Amino acid sequence: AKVKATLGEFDLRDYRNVEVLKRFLSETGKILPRRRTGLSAKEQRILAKTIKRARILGLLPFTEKLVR
Amino acid sequence: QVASGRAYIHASYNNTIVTITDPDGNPITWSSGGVIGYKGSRKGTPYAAQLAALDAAKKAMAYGMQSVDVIVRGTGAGREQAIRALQASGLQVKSIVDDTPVPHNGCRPKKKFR
Amino acid sequence: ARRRRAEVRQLQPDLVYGDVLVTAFINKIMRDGKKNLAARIFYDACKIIQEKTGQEPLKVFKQAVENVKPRMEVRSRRVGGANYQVPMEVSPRRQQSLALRWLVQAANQRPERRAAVRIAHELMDAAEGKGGAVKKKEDVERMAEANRAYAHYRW
Amino acid sequence: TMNITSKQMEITPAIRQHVADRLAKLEKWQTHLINPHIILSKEPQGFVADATINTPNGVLVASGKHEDMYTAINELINKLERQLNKLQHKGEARRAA
RNA sequence: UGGGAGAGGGUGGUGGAAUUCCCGGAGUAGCGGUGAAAUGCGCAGAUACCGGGAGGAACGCCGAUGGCGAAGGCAGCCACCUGGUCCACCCGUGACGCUGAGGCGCGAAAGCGUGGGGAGCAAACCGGAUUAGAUACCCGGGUAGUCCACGCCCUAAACGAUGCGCGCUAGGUCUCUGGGUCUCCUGGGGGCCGAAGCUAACGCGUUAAGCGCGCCGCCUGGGGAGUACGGCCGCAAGGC
Ligand SMILES: [Mg+2]
Ligand SMILES: [Mg+2]
Ligand SMILES: [Mg+2]
Ligand SMILES: [Mg+2]
Ligand SMILES: [Mg+2]
Ligand SMILES: [Mg+2]
Ligand SMILES: [Mg+2]
Ligand SMILES: [Mg+2]
Ligand SMILES: [Mg+2]
Ligand SMILES: [Mg+2]
Ligand SMILES: [Mg+2]
Ligand SMILES: [Mg+2]
Ligand SMILES: [Mg+2]
Ligand SMILES: [Mg+2]
Ligand SMILES: [Mg+2]
Ligand SMILES: [Mg+2]
Ligand SMILES: [Mg+2]
Ligand SMILES: [Mg+2]
Ligand SMILES: [Mg+2]
Ligand SMILES: [Mg+2]
Ligand SMILES: [Mg+2]
Ligand SMILES: [Mg+2]
Ligand SMILES: [Mg+2]
Ligand SMILES: [Mg+2]
Ligand SMILES: [Mg+2]
Ligand SMILES: [Mg+2]
Ligand SMILES: [Mg+2]
Ligand SMILES: [Mg+2]
Ligand SMILES: [Mg+2]
Ligand SMILES: [Mg+2]
Ligand SMILES: [Mg+2]
Ligand SMILES: [Mg+2]
Ligand SMILES: [Mg+2]
Ligand SMILES: [Mg+2]
Ligand SMILES: [Mg+2]
Ligand SMILES: [Mg+2]
Ligand SMILES: [Mg+2]
Ligand SMILES: [Mg+2]
Ligand SMILES: [Mg+2]
Ligand SMILES: [Mg+2]
Ligand SMILES: [Mg+2]
Ligand SMILES: [Mg+2]
Repeated sequence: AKVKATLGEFDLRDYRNVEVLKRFLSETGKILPRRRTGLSAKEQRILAKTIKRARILGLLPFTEKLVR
Repeated sequence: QVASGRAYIHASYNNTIVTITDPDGNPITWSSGGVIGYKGSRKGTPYAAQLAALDAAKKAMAYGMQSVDVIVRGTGAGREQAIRALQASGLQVKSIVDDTPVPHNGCRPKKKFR
Repeated sequence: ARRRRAEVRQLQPDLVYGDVLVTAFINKIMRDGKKNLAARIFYDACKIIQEKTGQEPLKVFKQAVENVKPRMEVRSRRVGGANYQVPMEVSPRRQQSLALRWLVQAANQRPERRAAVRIAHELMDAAEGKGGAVKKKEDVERMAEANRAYAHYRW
Repeated sequence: TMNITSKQMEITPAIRQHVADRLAKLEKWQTHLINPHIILSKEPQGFVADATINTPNGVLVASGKHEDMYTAINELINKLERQLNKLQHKGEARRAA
């Protein structure tokens, strides 16, 4: 179920693309590991950097309560 | 008297405290290992959390409480058992959400935690 | 012991009721291997429990056994720096023994002078839930009940 | 009570009482020193002070050897102390986890 | 000349999580803490819950057997200033190189001066436990300090216990970052396993502890002792 797969061409430096980005967060808000995103080193780093910008902007959350 | 509400479970390694609140968040009643009768470390146990959540839900029902939302904070040994008891209480439990507080590396912990 | 589970000795049923249980209970009356005296006392008791309450020795005794069978008991287990008294179910085999042991033991705490009477009386009392052997049962069961807290600490 | 055996040797009540005095060092630990036994003997190379003592948490069994008897008695006591102290505190060593 | 990666450094901003305290609300008999406890806190209303506020400190997930730096070391995000370094092109200079006694600079923490700042933590210190005792370990408190600016100190298991540069001597697998004709090849890093060889052994092995040249530093039995004396440095502690 690797996330990089379930998407087309997309931008890792694109911090406003909330719809793409939010898929890389666990349901608890955490940036997901490489085992679940399927990114390389290089890409995964830009992923993290832009998710981080995004939360600053209001677009992505910093944390989410876990439901059952 | 209120129909739906909230149940918070504070579960630490030492105890379980359960307080039932109104929809806006204000407590109607609360209970804990101590209230149900234990002192010391026994308060920390799963049987302690059970009696606590029951007594908390029992007290809530006599105020008309019927459905509750369950909020869980802690990783104590009384945690999961505390939830069991709320379900088996006669209360609805529309949800169970864990809102345990964790820092994004904040204040330096006490020494026991390093 | 260390290797495999030991095995319960099958007892030879008693010649006056063919009951594996009377035999056990007899034996627990038996001091010094004087089993003849043991059976005597017992049978004498039954004589009495017929005399004093006009119904079946065997049926009575079996009840007093059923009413002294402790179901939960405590077994000690040091955890950390405290020796916690843990609650445990008692396997029927042990329920039996304790029931018989206690039955005799309470009986031998009685003020009636002759052994044969005391066994009778204790058996009578325990069928009705009275008597020490039932007291021992409950003391044990209350003890387990209080310590319900420590049940998860079980083996 | 206090028992001393002097094997293939003659010893004085003075010496005997001195052994009682030294052994008393063990009373420090405040546990029952039950039927302690001191045995004194003379090998070719020096004396020997053997002792076997039972306490509520175990037995102290030890032996001192030295050119000098008094010194052997002391070396015994050291070993007795060490063991006694191990008995008294070994139980504490595992209160966590 | 064109490109790259990165917690490399400095300045300025700036975000959310948590803790603490204050304010409001609601609520009652305990909370907390340990192996178990006690001190402590709590009917003068604590704990737990909701909303508001104040403040300092550290930046969870990403995060790695990862990366960057000469080392010490460096981690939220943003911009500015700035170093190192690698690649590709094979364009320029024409041995302009290596090392380096002295010197100069940088140098974790603790410590020190002046002034800020102080939520959490916490030497000293108080008290509770544990214990034969317990100037400890564990528990409740707690001041320097931890944080900032500027100036000092100059130590370390400052470690790879491995000085720097160059050349030469099988490969296998993992990884980071470039360039390719992108199966695969070629650089520069970081790990493992190993040819030859080394080595007292343990182990090292193209990141040599192998085979060699250059330069530097250092060792010469253990203690006494990194002490004494002297000298130089330091506000002191103390350093050489
Ligand atoms: Mg507790
Ligand atoms: Mg009895
Ligand atoms: Mg001997
Ligand atoms: Mg308030
Ligand atoms: Mg609040
Ligand atoms: Mg690394
Ligand atoms: Mg050219
Ligand atoms: Mg140089
Ligand atoms: Mg120099
Ligand atoms: Mg420094
Ligand atoms: Mg400092
Ligand atoms: Mg300091
Ligand atoms: Mg000072
Ligand atoms: Mg200062
Ligand atoms: Mg100051
Ligand atoms: Mg003290
Ligand atoms: Mg004391
Ligand atoms: Mg203390
Ligand atoms: Mg402390
Ligand atoms: Mg504190
Ligand atoms: Mg304070
Ligand atoms: Mg000062
Ligand atoms: Mg290291
Ligand atoms: Mg190196
Ligand atoms: Mg050195
Ligand atoms: Mg050496
Ligand atoms: Mg050098
Ligand atoms: Mg050399
Ligand atoms: Mg490559
Ligand atoms: Mg490429
Ligand atoms: Mg490097
Ligand atoms: Mg390589
Ligand atoms: Mg190797
Ligand atoms: Mg070889
Ligand atoms: Mg290699
Ligand atoms: Mg060598
Ligand atoms: Mg010397
Ligand atoms: Mg010498
Ligand atoms: Mg000196
Ligand atoms: Mg020194
Ligand atoms: Mg001097
Ligand atoms: Mg030096």
